[PDB]
Amino acid sequence: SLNLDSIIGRLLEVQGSRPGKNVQLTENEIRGLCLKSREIFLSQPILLELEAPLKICGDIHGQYYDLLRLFEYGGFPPESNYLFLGDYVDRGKQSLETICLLLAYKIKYPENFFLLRGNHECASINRIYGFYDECKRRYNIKLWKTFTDCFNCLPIAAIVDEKIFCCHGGLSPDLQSMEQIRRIMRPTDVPDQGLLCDLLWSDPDKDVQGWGENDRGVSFTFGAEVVAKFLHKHDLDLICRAHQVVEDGYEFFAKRQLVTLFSAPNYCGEFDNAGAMMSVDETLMCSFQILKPA
Amino acid sequence: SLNLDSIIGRLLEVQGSRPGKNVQLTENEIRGLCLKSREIFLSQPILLELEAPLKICGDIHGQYYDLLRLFEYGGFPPESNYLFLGDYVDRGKQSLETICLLLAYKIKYPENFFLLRGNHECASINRIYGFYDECKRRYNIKLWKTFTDCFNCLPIAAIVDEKIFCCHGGLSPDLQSMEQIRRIMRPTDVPDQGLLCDLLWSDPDKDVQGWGENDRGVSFTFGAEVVAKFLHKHDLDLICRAHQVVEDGYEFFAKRQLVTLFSAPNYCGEFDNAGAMMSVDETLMCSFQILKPA
Amino acid sequence: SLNLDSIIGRLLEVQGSRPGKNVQLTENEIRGLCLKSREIFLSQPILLELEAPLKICGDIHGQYYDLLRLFEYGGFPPESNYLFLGDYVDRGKQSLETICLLLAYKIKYPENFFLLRGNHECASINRIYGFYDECKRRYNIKLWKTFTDCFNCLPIAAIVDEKIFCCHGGLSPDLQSMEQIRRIMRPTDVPDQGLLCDLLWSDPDKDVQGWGENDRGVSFTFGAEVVAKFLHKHDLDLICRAHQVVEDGYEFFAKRQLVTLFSAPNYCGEFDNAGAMMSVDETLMCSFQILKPA
Amino acid sequence: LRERKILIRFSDYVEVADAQDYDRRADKPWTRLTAADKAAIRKELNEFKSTEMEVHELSRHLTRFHRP
Amino acid sequence: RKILIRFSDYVEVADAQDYDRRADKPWTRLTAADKAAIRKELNEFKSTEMEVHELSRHLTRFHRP
Amino acid sequence: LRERKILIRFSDYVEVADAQDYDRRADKPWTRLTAADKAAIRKELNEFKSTEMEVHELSRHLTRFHRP
Amino acid sequence: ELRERKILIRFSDYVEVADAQDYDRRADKPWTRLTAADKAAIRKELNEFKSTEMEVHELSRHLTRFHRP
Ligand SMILES: [Mn+2]
Ligand SMILES: [Mn+2]
Ligand SMILES: [Mn+2]
Ligand SMILES: [Mn+2]
Ligand SMILES: [Mn+2]
Ligand SMILES: [Mn+2]
Repeated sequence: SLNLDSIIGRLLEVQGSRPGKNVQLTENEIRGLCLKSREIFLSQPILLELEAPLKICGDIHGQYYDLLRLFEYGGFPPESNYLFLGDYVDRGKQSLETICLLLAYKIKYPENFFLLRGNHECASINRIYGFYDECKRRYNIKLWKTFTDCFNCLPIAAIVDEKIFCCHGGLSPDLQSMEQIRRIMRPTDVPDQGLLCDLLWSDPDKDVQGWGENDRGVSFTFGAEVVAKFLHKHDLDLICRAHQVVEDGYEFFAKRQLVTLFSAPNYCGEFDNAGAMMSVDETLMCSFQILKPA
Repeated sequence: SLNLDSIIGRLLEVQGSRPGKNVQLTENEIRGLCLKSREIFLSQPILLELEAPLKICGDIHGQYYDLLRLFEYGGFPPESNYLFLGDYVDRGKQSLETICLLLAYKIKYPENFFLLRGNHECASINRIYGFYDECKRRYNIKLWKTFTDCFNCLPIAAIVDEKIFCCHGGLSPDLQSMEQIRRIMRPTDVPDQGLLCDLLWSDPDKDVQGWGENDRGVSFTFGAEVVAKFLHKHDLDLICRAHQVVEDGYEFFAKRQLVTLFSAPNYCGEFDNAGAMMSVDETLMCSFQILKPA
Repeated sequence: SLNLDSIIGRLLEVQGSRPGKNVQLTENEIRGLCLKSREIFLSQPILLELEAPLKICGDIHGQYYDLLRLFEYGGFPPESNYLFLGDYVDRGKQSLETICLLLAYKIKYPENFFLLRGNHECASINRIYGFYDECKRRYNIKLWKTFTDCFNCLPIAAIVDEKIFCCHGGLSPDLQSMEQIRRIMRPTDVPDQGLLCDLLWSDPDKDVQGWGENDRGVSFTFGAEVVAKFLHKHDLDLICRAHQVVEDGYEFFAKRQLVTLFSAPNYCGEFDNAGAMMSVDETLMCSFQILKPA
Repeated sequence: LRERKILIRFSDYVEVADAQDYDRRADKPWTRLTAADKAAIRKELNEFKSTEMEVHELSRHLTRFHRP
Repeated sequence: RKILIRFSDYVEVADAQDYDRRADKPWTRLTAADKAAIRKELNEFKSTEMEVHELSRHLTRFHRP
Repeated sequence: LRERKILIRFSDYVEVADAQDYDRRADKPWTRLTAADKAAIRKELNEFKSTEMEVHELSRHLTRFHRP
Repeated sequence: ELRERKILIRFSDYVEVADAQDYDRRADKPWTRLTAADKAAIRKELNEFKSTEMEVHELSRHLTRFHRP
């Protein structure tokens, strides 16, 4: 059986060390994290219904030590409840530490800690952008296939107190009813087009009236009119998404009807961006706290 | 009806005999101790609110003749007020004599004699580490089930003069409010993880910034920073715990913001440690009295 | 019979870890460090005659990770030559790691690495101010007596290129000829008064014309004209000492004829001081590099 | 599209703290791939997703196969 | 924050009884079969015979088969 | 005193770097020594220095003994 | 600063790969059967060899790797 507190403990023990120090979990420990977390993801709806108080965070991309600082900043679980918006692995040098801690907290606090699926939580993408290479290097290929079964069961979106719609990428032209999301069955892959694809890939663009081309070569861009229509239709107040690096870690769109969240500061050591998280309180008052590079 | 003075007398009579000699209580007498003491535990809060003068002691682990000496040293009840921090049974050879004297003193001086629950005062642990075997050899399996119902009702923590927080193991990441301890209902088992587990199992560790792995494979370790923010949060001055063998019977941590107490000298005949008690007087002045192996 | 490179490697590889983490050397390895270094100390003069290039450092007081940071900054031996001015142990938490690395480097680079005796390298002082407690806790009392034997053999002062007189404390009224230092035989204790005491205990004072009272209750204070008279008589240009915390890590006295060096930044967590070292190149051009808290 | 009462509110106070300072520059292995590499990887995914990757019956139409 | 507690610098010392405290450690000789049987015993005991308040049943520490 | 030639020079450039950032505060138990403690330590130091600590024959007059 | 210095070296994305010979490379390890007396006798032989026979430049005699008796 799973030694959950030992795994979490070992993962936290690098606090105060210089970034880059690895955590050495065993193969069976990691497999255990995947199996039990997967089970939980499937026990909970694919469209999560969450309640404030809650802190919402965006991309991490294996910047494990920035995730630790983020917890230090906003409170380690269960001091705060957390909802992550995806893109835990790839690009960074420590995707395994990042996702293992996130999965372990899902198992420790399943009613107070939630993870959404990013476009990098699928086989085809994280086969190329680092996670596969990190699994094969430090353990083996089978472990990456085990992670894939877990990723294929991640929930795709969440509504906080019937007013904040959360997903990794954004809106879809194919999204006319929330039941369309609820009806998606897991485990599943991320398709190259369609509703699930857009939820993980689409981007807002000020220069687009409705829908437009996406420089990524996947999915679409969408404009402010799309957002306003969506919020009115479902009597929502805000779209909260991630997926794009923004200077202050958060960045509003369409008259504060949408916010982009990004939690990996100094992303890839190529940008000068802060990382942010949004706190929602019981009265639906939203505030931002950011970790800025010095 | 119960013959308490007779039990205490028989239990204290072996004082001066060769260590290892068995006090022979009857089956019915032992069940009387367990039932009456259980009643008292349940009539007092699970989070004790105590007042100095008081002497605080740590692990005994069935070293019955070391317990008799401890009472010689500090005064047989009610000469002094006592607070024990758990781990009365297991490992030692005379866990029955130890727990019977302690229960009997709880019935004798219920307002001046207090017992906290240790991690060995739970079924799964003392099933393996001796106490069960001791009960079966000298009596029957049912007597061990009777002790279990008594241990499941012990209080878990204690605050002395609103300034010294006492428990067996230490702090918990899930402990944000004293009310979380007060809402723990008895009788209860000790779980494999969570608040009640950590209160009986965690260990301080100077190497850990916040939380870390516990060599025991249960619960966590915690650092000076955790202790500091805890005392400041609840306006406490000290944490008093046991659980670990320390050379002098007492040992400070985080600039004397926490103290470990251990009262079983020459533990298991494997360490050359002293056993200690901590006296707290009306001034909240603390002093240490130790029994060292010669 | 000593694997010095394995010892040094273990001491240096905690670099990057959280400050406070220990290095586990065996008792016999530490004994080997002491006995071998002691032989080297005795084979070299009690008044060292050194040559630039050289980097001179002040107190460390067991702040092991600040010593590692110092070496990172100034260059790990033998990239730079080093002279330390004493007080390696006591007060800080990791005196054993500190002195073991310094002694290992003295054995490894005996012509490029030098340690002078501070007032805390004597049994009466470091019995009280922490080192003795550290040895008893991690090893045994006998090991402390082995360090005492090694400490009793340290050189007391050093002259760099016949122009910079170096000692931990300062001048003595009983210092008329350098021969008085030379004729001191080792192993020796530190007396309660007189030349060997003053050299490790005295302090400069601006408000003193000649000699004054020392608030330590030991030795004396001395004035700037005493410094100027001393330098003229022996044709020296600078007195380089430590013994006192100064805000910038280095602080001049007597019109830059005496400098205090202190290498423990944020000393005892009580001051907001920088730690400094002084570099003397081949031309006797001196320069300062400081590690400042942020 | 304006009478619709809004419930959410945003605080005008934004907390700012320092982020850790270390070298986040990372190696980009996907930039050393060749045309043949991608073909082998596409063959690998098709074989993995067809015969190994568990997929709910009602979601097999979402499995993202690749071109040879 | 103001601190009320104080510590006394006088440590009372006395002698502990001198006897052989070494004891057998039966748990070190448990086989896999033994552990499994004991996990079975505890699960049955805790399920049917151990009194647990209704609100603390989520804390009962059951064991794997 | 005024015209003695001086060889030493000081550079005007002071290099500055960041010291490590960690909690350096540490317990100071020696401030908690009783007169009985200090008497017991004084006796220990006297026995150790007089019967065990090696000292060159010409430096035994420097040995720092403590009052009873 | 380290990242702005010009680098000349380059690496090719194509790696040639051939099949190595397929034979049994298992070999004996005589050193694993040296007794304490054997090693002590070998240390004495090396010491005699290096002190009296092995040619060493005059300026490098301090590097000669002698062994514990
Ligand atoms: Mn991303
Ligand atoms: Mn993305
Ligand atoms: Mn115990
Ligand atoms: Mn315990
Ligand atoms: Mn000092
Ligand atoms: Mn000093």
